[PDB]
Amino acid sequence: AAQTNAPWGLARISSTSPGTSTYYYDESAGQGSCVYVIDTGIEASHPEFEGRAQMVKTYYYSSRDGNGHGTHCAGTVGSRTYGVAKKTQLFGVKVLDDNGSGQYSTIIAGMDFVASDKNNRNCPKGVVASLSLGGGYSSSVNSAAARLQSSGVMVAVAAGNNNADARNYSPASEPSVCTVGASDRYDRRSSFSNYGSVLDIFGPGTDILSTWIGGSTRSISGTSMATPHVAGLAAYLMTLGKTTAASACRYIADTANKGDLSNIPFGTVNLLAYNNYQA
Repeated sequence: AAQTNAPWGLARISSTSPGTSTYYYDESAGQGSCVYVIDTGIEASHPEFEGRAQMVKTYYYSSRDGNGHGTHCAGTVGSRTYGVAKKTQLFGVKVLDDNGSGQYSTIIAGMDFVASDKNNRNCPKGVVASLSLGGGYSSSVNSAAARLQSSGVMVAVAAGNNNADARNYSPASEPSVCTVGASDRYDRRSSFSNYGSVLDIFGPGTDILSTWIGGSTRSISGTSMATPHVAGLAAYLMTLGKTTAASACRYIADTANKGDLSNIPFGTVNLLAYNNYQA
């Protein structure tokens, strides 16, 4: 399938070259997979979600996304126009308040919630969790992400926006999850993207157009935007039967575009997420 005039990041993930604007992908489109977006919530009523998004948990007075960040990330996972996996089921877990902040204890509870809640959902092709969040190093936060991954969920986490080594941030520094850095439309490391040995993969993260609250759209930048590209890609590849939750990060790294990014520091992988779809 071909989506013309797609956001640059979608075009990038199905291309061996930067500078194109059509997204190519298998029509299965993540059907039968599920992606949890652990964030500020999701505006499930947005027409871009086509009824495929729902809130399943909040730790606050509302499950509504009063911020926009979670809606944007969910849109990159699975919205009809802005999403990688256009037929996946999206589940919102609101661990971040409407200012975008959340206590680590609430974030940990949200991860353990997903590990159990997947047993209440129909996801025959597999389960992914997208975590566009993080703070300073915490062994307990890393351990929660490790448990979620161990439970059979492909966990994708943002590397962080400190232009520094991700070893000092969590859950970015957890070895067993998929830590995602950000690139721009010219295949440069995004100027804010963290780096280091713990990174597994880069995805599009600078000037990413997606859904926003109020039934709107907007373009924003961050490793928070790269993460859902990888989460959606994992769901898409699991639906195709090409990988599993336990091995999807390594498979994405195996099949990535290699050596094509600039300003990647020595010792950080030079790997850009790629669907290898042959139309």
